[PDB]
Amino acid sequence: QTLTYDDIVGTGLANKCPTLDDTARGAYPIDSSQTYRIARLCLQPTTFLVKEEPKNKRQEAEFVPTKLVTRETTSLDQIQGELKVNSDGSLTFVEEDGIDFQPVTVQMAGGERIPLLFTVKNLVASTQPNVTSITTSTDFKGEFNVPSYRTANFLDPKGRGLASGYDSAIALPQAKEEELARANVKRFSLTKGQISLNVAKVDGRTGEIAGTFESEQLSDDDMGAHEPHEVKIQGVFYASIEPA
Amino acid sequence: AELTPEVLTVPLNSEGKTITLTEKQYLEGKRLFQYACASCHVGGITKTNPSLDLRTETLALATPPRDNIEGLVDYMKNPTTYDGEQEIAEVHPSLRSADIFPKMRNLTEKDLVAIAGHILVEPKILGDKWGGGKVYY
Amino acid sequence: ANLWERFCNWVTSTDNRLYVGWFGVIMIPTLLAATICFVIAFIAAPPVDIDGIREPVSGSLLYGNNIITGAVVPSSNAIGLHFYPIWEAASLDEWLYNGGPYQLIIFHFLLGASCYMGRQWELSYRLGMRPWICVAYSAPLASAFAVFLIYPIGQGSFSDGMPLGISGTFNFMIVFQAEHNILMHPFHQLGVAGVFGGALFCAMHGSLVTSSLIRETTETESANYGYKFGQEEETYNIVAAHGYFGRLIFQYASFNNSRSLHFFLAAWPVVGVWFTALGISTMAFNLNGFNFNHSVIDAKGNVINTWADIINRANLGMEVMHERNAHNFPLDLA
Amino acid sequence: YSLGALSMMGFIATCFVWFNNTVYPSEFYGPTGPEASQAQAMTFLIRDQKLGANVGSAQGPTGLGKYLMRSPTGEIIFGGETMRFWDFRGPWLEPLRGPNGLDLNKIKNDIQPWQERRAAEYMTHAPLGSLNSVGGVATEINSVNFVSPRSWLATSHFVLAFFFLVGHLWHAGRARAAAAGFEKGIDRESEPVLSMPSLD
Amino acid sequence: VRRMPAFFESFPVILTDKNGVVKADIPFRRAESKYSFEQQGVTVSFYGGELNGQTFTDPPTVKSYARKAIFGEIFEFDTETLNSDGIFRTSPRGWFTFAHA
Amino acid sequence: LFFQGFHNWTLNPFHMMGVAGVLGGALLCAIHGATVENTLFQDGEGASTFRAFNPTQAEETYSMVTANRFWSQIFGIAFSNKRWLHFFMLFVPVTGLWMSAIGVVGLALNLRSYDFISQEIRAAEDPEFETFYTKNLLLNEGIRAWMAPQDQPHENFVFPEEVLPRGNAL
Amino acid sequence: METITYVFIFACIIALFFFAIFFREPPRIT
Amino acid sequence: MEVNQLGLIATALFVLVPSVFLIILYVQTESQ
Amino acid sequence: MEVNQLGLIATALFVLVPSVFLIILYVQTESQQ
Amino acid sequence: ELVNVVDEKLGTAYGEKIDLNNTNIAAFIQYRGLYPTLAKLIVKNAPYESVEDVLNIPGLTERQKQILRENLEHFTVTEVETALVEGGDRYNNGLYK
Ligand code: CLA
Ligand code: CLA
Ligand SMILES: CC(C)=CCC/C(C)=C/CC/C(C)=C/CC/C(C)=C/CC/C(C)=C/CC/C(C)=C/CC/C(C)=C/CC/C(C)=C/CC/C(C)=C/CC1=CC(=O)C(C)=C(C)C1=O
Ligand SMILES: CCCCCCCCCCCCCCCC(=O)OC[C@H](CO[C@@H]1O[C@H](CS(=O)(=O)O)[C@@H](O)[C@H](O)[C@H]1O)OC(=O)CCCCCCCCCCCCCCC
Ligand code: HEC
Ligand code: OEX
Ligand SMILES: [Cl-]
Ligand SMILES: [Cl-]
Ligand SMILES: [Fe+2]
Repeated sequence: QTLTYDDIVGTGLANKCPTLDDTARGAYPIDSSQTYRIARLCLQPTTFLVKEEPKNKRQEAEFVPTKLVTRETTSLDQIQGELKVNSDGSLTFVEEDGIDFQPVTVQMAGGERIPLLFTVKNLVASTQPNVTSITTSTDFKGEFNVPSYRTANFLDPKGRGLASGYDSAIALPQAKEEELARANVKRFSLTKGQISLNVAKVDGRTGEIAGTFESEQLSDDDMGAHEPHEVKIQGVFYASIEPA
Repeated sequence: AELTPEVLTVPLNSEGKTITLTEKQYLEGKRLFQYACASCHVGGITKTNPSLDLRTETLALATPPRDNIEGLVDYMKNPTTYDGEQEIAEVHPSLRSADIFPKMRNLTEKDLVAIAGHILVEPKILGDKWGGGKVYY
Repeated sequence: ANLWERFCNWVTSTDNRLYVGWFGVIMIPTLLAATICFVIAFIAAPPVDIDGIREPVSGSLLYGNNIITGAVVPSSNAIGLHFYPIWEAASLDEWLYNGGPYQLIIFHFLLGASCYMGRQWELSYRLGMRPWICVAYSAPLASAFAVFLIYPIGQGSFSDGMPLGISGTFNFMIVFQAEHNILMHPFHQLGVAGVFGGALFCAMHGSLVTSSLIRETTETESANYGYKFGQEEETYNIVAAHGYFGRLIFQYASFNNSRSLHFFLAAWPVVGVWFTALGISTMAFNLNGFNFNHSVIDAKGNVINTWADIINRANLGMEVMHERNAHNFPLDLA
Repeated sequence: YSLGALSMMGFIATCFVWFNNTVYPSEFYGPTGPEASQAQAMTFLIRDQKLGANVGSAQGPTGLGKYLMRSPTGEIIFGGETMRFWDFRGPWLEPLRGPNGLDLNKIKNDIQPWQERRAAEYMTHAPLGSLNSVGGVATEINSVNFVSPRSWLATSHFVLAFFFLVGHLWHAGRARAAAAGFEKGIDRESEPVLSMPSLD
Repeated sequence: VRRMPAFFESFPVILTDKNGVVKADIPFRRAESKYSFEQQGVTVSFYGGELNGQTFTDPPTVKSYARKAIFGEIFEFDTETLNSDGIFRTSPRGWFTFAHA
Repeated sequence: LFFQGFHNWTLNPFHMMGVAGVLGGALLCAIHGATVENTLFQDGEGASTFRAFNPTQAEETYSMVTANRFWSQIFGIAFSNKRWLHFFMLFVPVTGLWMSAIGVVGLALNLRSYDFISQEIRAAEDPEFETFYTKNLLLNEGIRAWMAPQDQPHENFVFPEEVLPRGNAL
Repeated sequence: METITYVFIFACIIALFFFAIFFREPPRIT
Repeated sequence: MEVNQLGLIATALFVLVPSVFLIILYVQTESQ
Repeated sequence: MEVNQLGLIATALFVLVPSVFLIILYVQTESQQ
Repeated sequence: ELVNVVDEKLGTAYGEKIDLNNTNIAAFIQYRGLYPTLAKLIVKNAPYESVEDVLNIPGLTERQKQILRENLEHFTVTEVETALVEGGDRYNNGLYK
């Protein structure tokens, strides 16, 4: 219902997206002469999976489950952007703004910790063509940017960084700089991710939708110092569409 | 070194007229600056927006310019943004906004010049320290 | 008689090798929990994100530390002052990450050490003694509450409590100097006089009693066998020590009452240490050390630096480097 | 007993005046330490937003939001070191709070000038300062003569509370010793320990 | 290059002119830097020893000879034979003095 | 503070022995004064107990036997020999200052215990390896660069703003 | 190997505590 | 961790040798 | 030579520990008479 | 193969002039009348091909177009550097006093 901050605080519910009834399986019509926007988009991860490093013999690497260790701090919400109607009839969402990143650390068997910037920054998600109405079989597929996990000012434990910091290993004054370059030289990565959103609950009266999502993106590489992992994120999402 | 009239001579207006000050007025305007302004402007910086300081060079490139007494006294009545396009007395203390910034209610016109001359004098004394921040403490 | 009383008599028994007592009933299990968690974490705890910025600090021997660099690491700033028992975590893995062992250890320890204090009273009552030893111990106890409890409260986070480590302790001291100028605080000056003066009077009292030992042995045996335990008489001539020390200085700077002399030895370091713990506890609320930066100026207004200004340059270098990735805005207000 | 009671109460008083801005209004007593630390983040969200920053999507250096992040139960809270202080509640700030914490739409649209003023006033009056009443951090230059009443009252009442707890232990133990009849020392003729079996 | 004093485990790279006016450095914060080698186009030419007559002009190379110029004259070292770790040690003059004092 | 930022004097075993000798002296000072004061024999009928001691008396003014038992049972050990106990009091602090004096003679030569090599070799290769050891070194670097120009005027250190080391914001 | 050495020495000290308390020279009263 | 490998033998003898000295002297006191 | 580094700790302990044992028992044998 | 991209940028025109595509918004204080009003506009519309495309920003008053003309000699443009513009760093680059 109309709960309040003081109802919610400390419960873990601030990290949950809203939901629609078992019975909201209707459909929202798209008046192509019209303009639209996602007034709020919320993504809530429920599982993080990391691809394992198959040995030189390999055969195949699988996505293994991982333990979340950073608590109910993982959700993306208050995301806004405009829902265009294209000419083949498809719908395309274009993010503007929103809390569209969360840093997250999960932990693999054996104890390896894997940070990642769970994000949909600059998302661009489209429907199949000729969608006159949004329904409980509508899908968007999209891509986003994943900037470096740390940004340019971040200094390492020996004081080294990109936009700031030592440019060398000062505790070893006369070592050979050559084998240290990958840690002396901070690099700022920007990669692309992918996300599918499967609408499964629609409430045409209010303009709300709800469904599942699954994304794949890279984990932190620590400004160039090691190789990233592939990560697969699944969860649920909630959206509100308003006439623009 | 000592506090002299050549030190205490600061631009009065942008017409290059000047005015010379007393020991009494510089010290008078130090006290009032402490009372009314330094909570934010200690040593020539601005705590709530460190990008703007009171270095006379910064004051020079303000629209209107503020590296003189009249410009400063005006800013203390009707403050604007650096570029002149916005009045900001709703958030910056001023005589205009002395109903929300009480410490201004009892400032006389002789007081606002005391403060302005202090501001314009102080960097002749301290140089880089004034407006510099912790690097120069 | 009945069960509850046979047990009550065992608890308060003065014949147990180690006194238990009612304070001992709370003390034992809590020290045991603190000690066991601490030994396991020091050795094996994985890295701990102390400042809430997902930048874990390794404190344990198996993760690359030695005795001097290791520590049990304070819980995360993201927790601040919230209670974080194991049961509040979704997994031991989360708990370890966010620094839970630190909270478990310091509460069981603070509790068990406060009952240590009461135990000192309790056994003195069963033994017919005067009761105030526990008062002396309150000076170290109070100092421990300061760095582990009071200072986190005032600053809003157990992430700023003292780490459980040799190097971590230095880390805490240096950041304290930059943020409070503790060296310029009178209560810590009272603490140094506390412990310099204690060690002084320690070396003095020993040196002067050892100087006045009564020949009871030959040159081939330890002097120590000139004393036998529970002997009725004294083993040194205090009149002789007064005569020596009364002349080292002058006659009335010298104690000749044994009772006055020992109460002096108790009171000096206890009070001083009370003051330095009071000083950590009031700098918990940002009532900081004297500030004479740019306090001396010349006729014109130039700053004439003093030694206080040099101290501030040191303080400033600690200020700007500490927790280097943790500040987004220009003041470090806690 | 009363020394014990009063000790407990000075400690509570200490914590009342440091954290509580209801019966200790900040209009009268200056901001609380959390209040000042929170007000600093608000200040620089406002300014940067005025310049054009999208404060909800600004990744800071660590990967955490420069301006906004989640607490450990998910609530949206101010970023930076003030994350420890998200429990703060004050009339100048509660307006911008929705069900899941701070509302980004209200941040974008509803920040009144009186809040910009309160927030700046409070961050420049944070309860930090020196014993000779130079106000600010320890590295601050002389100029501003200020130590918050919250510091003066909480420090002074901790000191008092602590020394009254020491009072308790002194007089409680003496009162037991005296009622047993050995407050003046051990009776040489009846030294209890002598009637005790050895520990080994 | 201003030379490292004995007190300092570490020392910044600061280049002055014959008078001492700072003219180039390697900055920590890059954002408002005004003296970087890139900005000043500083170069290293060598005279004597292995490098005699050589000149380097790209900043990364000029930067690493700049970090050794704080130590004085620049020598080729063999660090593989002894598995040297790159951290300075004292001489027997030092070890004798310490032992006897 | 100079000794922290240039010599890393806190990390030095000889200062650690001195620190243990001073705080240990203060400990023995306090705990022996309180034990004597709280095992005294009743030798007058007044509440001020000080007036019940004559410097010329033969008798011990407090009970070594009962003190011993208290501490055996509180702490597990106690002193039993009054000569050993007072010699140990001369010993502990006196030996502490001597050990600290040795470390300073090393610092006369800049023979510091400034680093742990193994930590530096790892930290240099592994940018996620952080310990309290490395945090403290960053603080030292700050102390050195911020205080030296003014601490050592005769050197004419000029550090442009842009070479001064600083974390974010501060 | 270094961790093992630190822990072994620590372990020996705990053992020494045990004997020093429970197997002390028992003090007696001549 | 790339530690000094004579550290083990140095710690070991630093413990062993003076400890053997004390044990030798305690046991031969107890048997007279 | 590229030799086993525990060889040294091994030899030292192999020698020291049985030796100290024999010495400890010898010296307390002499302290009896 | 591995270079600090920010250090490379200081050898470009970013190191001499206000880079309309990269420089932090506080650098516009250096010159009269740009800050804050036009700084916001320059940055909000940032990515430009040539320095003079900045006169085509929608809404400029005629005094605004003239101020910019006066300060075109103090501008340059280079390629957008990802590390310089992400994190909202153009609005706040972590530098205060
Ligand atoms: C010569 C220089 C010097 C000297 C003499 C001192 C002296 C002191 N300083 Mg200062 N300090 C200095 C320089 C100096 N400092 C510098 C340069 C800085 C700035 C970097 C600081 C920063 C600083 C801080 C920040 C703090 C000190 C504190 C102290 C005090 C520490 C002792 C203490 O708390 O005992 C008190 C006793 C204890 C702490 C012990 C508690 C014992 C518990 C109850 C039992 C533990 C038992 C154990 C776990 C198990 C043992 C069992 C075993 C037998 C098996 C003392 C008065 C501290 C202080 O005042 O604390 C209140 C403090 O917090 N100093
Ligand atoms: C030198 C000694 C000293 C001094 C000057 C102070 C000074 C102060 N103390 Mg402290 N205090 C001290 C020692 C001291 N304290 C000691 C030793 C302790 C024990 C550890 C405490 C514990 C303590 C507590 C627990 C608290 C204070 C507080 C305070 C402040 C408010 C006092 C007050 O109003 O009391 C109250 C006054 C009385 C009890 C007298 C009764 C008055 C009647 C009931 C009032 C009725 C009023 C009513 C509205 C009128 C209605 C009229 C009509 C409409 C019907 C004040 C600045 C308060 C504070 O600010 O803490 C931060 C507080 O809460 N004190
Ligand atoms: C691997 C893992 C798990 C480890 C955990 C890591 C951890 C952090 C451990 C690291 C520990 C570490 C390295 C230790 C450092 C210690 C270090 C600095 C060593 C100092 C060495 C030393 C040689 C220094 C030189 C100076 C020196 C001699 C100091 C000695 C100090 C000393 C022992 C003082 C005595 C302390 C004390 C508790 C005494 C109790 C006395 C007592 C029983 C009094 C009782 C008593 C009183 C009376 O009055 C009467 C009358 C009677 C009758 C009576 O009984
Ligand atoms: C104008 C400003 C306002 C004025 C303010 C005044 C404040 C002053 C308070 C006066 C305090 C009263 C004296 C103390 C009580 C007393 O005398 O103790 C009891 C005994 C009695 O003396 C003994 O007296 C005995 C007789 S009797 O017991 O007094 O009756 C006698 O037998 C014996 O020989 C003799 O030594 O005193 C001592 O034994 C002598 C040494 C006293 C040392 C002072 C006590 C506390 C020291 C702590 C210092 C902390 C320093 C911190 C370091 C970091
Ligand atoms: C904090 C609440 C402040 C107080 C108190 C005072 N000023 Fe201020 N000042 C503040 C800000 C945030 C700004 C920037 C305004 C903007 O353009 O956004 C300023 C600016 C000034 C200036 C302009 C300086 C320049 O570089 O152009 C001046 C001359 C100035 N302030 C003076 C001043 C005086 C004299 C005050 C006391 C009477 C005073 N300010 C109070 C914040 C705050
Ligand atoms: O965490 Mn630990 O340290 Ca007390 O200030 Mn703010 O916070 Mn952080 O900074 Mn400086
Ligand atoms: Cl730090
Ligand atoms: Cl911050
Ligand atoms: Fe004694």
